[PDB]
Amino acid sequence: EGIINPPIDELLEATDSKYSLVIYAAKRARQINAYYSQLGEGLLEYVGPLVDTHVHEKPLSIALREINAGLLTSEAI
Amino acid sequence: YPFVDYSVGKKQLSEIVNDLAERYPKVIVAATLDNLKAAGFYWATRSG
Amino acid sequence: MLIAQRPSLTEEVVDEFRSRFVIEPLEPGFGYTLGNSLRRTLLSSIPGAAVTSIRIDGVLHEFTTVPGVKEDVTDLILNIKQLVVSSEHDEPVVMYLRKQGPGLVTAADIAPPAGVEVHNPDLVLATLNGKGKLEMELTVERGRGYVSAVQNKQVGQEIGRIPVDSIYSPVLKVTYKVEATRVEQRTDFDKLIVDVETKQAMRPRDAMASAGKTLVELFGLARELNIDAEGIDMGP
Amino acid sequence: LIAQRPSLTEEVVDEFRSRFVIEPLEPGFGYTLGNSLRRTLLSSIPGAAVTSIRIDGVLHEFTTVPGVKEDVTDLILNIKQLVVSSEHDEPVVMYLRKQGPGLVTAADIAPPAGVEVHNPDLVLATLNGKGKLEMELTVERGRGYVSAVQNKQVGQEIGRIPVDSIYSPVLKVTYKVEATRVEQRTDFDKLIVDVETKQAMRPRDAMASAGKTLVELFGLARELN
Amino acid sequence: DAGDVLKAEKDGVVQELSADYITVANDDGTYITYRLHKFSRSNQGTSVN
Amino acid sequence: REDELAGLLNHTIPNRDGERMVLPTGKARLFDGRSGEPFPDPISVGYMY
Repeated sequence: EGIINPPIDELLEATDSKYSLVIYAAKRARQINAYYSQLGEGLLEYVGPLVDTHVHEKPLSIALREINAGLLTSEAI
Repeated sequence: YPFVDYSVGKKQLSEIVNDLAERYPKVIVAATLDNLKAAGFYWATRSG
Repeated sequence: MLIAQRPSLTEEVVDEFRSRFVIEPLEPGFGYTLGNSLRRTLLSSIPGAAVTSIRIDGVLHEFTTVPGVKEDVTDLILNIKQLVVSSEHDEPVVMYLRKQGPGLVTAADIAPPAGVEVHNPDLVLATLNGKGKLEMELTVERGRGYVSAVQNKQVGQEIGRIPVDSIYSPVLKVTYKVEATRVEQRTDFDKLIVDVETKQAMRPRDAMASAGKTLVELFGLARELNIDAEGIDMGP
Repeated sequence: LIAQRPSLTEEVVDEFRSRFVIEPLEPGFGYTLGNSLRRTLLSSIPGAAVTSIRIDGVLHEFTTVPGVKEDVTDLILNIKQLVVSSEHDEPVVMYLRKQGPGLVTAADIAPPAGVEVHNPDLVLATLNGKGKLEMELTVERGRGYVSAVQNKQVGQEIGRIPVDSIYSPVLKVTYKVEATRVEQRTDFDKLIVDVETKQAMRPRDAMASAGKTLVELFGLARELN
Repeated sequence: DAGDVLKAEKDGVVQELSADYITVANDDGTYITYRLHKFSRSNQGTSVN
Repeated sequence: REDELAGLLNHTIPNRDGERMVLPTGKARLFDGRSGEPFPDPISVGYMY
């Protein structure tokens, strides 16, 4: 439990390599943090989290959990 | 893992660790390394 | 003095006959003070009953093979050892195994006398083939802990009586470890985790209670020297 | 199947050394009991000790007073060995006053009613013909070791010097598990615990306190039902 | 030989003594007083005592 | 020389119980502080500066 979870192999099964997984998780974490920061305002922008979280959980851990659960998609622009 | 059944020096341990890393996921390998460390210390204290 | 933080014991159940107890928060030290004592008293300070010797008909102390039985003598002895029994008579008591014919001979075919019970009739003892015959006598008695095969008591007493190792203690496996627990105040307070695995007869909770009673009596033995001596009081 | 139960008896080697024989125990069981008792005796036996001093003309530990042969820091180490026994829950105060040449032996300390000093031959300091020692000591109760930063109060004066506290009446404990093969038709043990206390209490009281401490934990173990 | 140990200069008898000084009455008829360093500071920050 | 040490290890002063704790091989039998069981084999002991 902690940095060890979720297992890296399960995550890599959902992406191409480590280099893409880093960017994918980081972008989702930035989205979650941006949603949290401007929650006081009544705003419709950014979404999540899509899983049950704790009182104060790092957004990167939540992003990795959603990625493992398979609730996200990645496209190429 | 198949039963080992032979004296384990440092070459045999290297072979076993390489096989574990080759055939198993990383979490299981880390847990096995921790188990080996703990048992090694415990039985080295009583080694004589 | 005063303990100032009362430790508590909690239980977790893994299987029908496996448990994990956690005692916390213990004072600095005190994790090894009552860990090894708990293990020792659980493993070798609780009464039980078990088989002590057998007499298979038609086979001497030579263990070449058992005619009419697929398994060899060592397998038969090991199978007998796994049998769990309960008894009430102090003296050894003998029961007869009379299974015959091709098929599977299990513990459900034994004919225990009054006061002795078998707690797993579904255990497998051996296999019979070719219309063989299996005649056995099993002697059971009470004891504590694990005692190796009692060697030949009298050389000329008989020919076929094979002694066996006896596992009397209901508890089969015990382990323990200690860790650091406290975070708010000064750390290094001990937490003790004890893993217990017993056999089909007894439950881990009863074994823990019996161990506690035995140790309490043993140390009250020493406390009796001077009852009006200040110790570590606890309150509730 | 063996009905005999253990039993404990005492033997007195000298004034402050005892040997307790426990028998007949189950095989392989003496060492664990011996070590449990040894740990409890060496850990959790309450006592008393000096927890602070203040001298008339001293501000800190790193200085010397006129007319004495020793520094304050080398006198703290001498008073750290005082074997005192107190009956008061609250802190108590003692006074040491000496004038003229000679030795300031521990017997010169005048304690109030309730506390006592048990080694009256300890040598604290030596005074010449132009030296007078007037010092005040504080005594409390506890168990174990307290590192003189726990003894620092909030409203400490510049003149108050906290001191390390060592509350431990027990001096040396050991055990021997004679595999006597006590004649019971089987194998058994015979535990022999040797206890020596530092002339503050007698070994019987230390053993009783250790037993009282150890019975409670197994008491909360047995209540599991 | 290092020079960190105070040494008497002429034979005599210790006349007076204290943690700060030692006064010795030399046999030739003179008195000499040696002063002791108490809790000084060395170049490296340790204590000279 | 090592011969003198080996000879002397047999002729020390016995303790209060009349026993020499260190064997002529220079190794002593120690106990375990936590478990309490004696260690399987003797262990070297002595005084180092």
